Amino acid sequence: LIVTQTMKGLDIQKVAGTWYSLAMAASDISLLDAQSAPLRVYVEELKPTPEGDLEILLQKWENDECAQKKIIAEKTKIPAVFKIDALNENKVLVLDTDYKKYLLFCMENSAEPEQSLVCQCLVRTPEVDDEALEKFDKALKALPMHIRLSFNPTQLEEQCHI
Amino acid sequence: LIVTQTMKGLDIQKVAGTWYSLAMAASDISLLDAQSAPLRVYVEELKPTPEGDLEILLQKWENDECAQKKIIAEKTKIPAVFKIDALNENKVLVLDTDYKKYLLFCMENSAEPEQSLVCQCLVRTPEVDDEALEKFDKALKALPMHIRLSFNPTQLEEQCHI
Repeated sequence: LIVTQTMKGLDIQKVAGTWYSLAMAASDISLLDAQSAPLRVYVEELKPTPEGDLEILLQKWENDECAQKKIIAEKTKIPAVFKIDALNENKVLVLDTDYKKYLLFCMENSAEPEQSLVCQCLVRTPEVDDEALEKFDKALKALPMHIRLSFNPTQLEEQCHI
Repeated sequence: LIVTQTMKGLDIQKVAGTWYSLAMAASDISLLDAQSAPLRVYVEELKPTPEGDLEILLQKWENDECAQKKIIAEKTKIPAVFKIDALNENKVLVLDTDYKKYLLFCMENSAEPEQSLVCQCLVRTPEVDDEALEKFDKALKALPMHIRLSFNPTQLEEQCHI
């Protein structure tokens, strides 16, 4: 119940396609700190399933290489809230999106919401969106964030943001 | 170009005493992304000299312990800019301060200012000052920062902030 503003009326079909992890933030520094930190993941593809779930394709830097991971976000009552079981998290929350430009989401472990909160700013094109970053920074002030990372367009197009 | 509004009319004698590194930001992630990162330093005390220079007592995680380091900032013709050469930096810029609550400063290598820029938000007491942090983020809006770190009161009182 830390993250309160979830997008009421999210249409999961319109978020399908390619995305880029433009910026990310977390409540615990060490979970996002290093290149191989456990919550340092880069979203590639969001693909809703026929069952109404959401498949999240992301890359993660593991053992001196960029590894491909897939994680199923299963629907719940709340349209913008999904349940998962990867990265020691169990919930995906969509804060806001306009589908065409940007999407803001957070991940949480409901058992330890203050230490597991990690949020990201996704963008449709591999460029910096000042309007997406501003909406991203505005959502973070209400959240207990202690680390913020930003990436340039060149890194958005490299494997694991180089 | 990057650091614009260095402070006007700074009295270096009034910044004396203990400080705590409440938040920090760097232009490249790798400059701060770890405790052993080259620009991950925690200011403990500012000690102005009779010559008008500024001496910096800080902590740095070196060879598996929190080491004591000390930086003499030589005065220049402009009051809010000092010359150093430690941590591979050569310039200290005081952006703004109210002397008895907060102080914002940046360090740079003048040869490569965008590859070496690190800024910090210092506070007098080991407590979160959202109003000092807001001035810090406000001064950072003009800067090409890609990593931002902030710390809680318990971390402010520990060696190397954990």
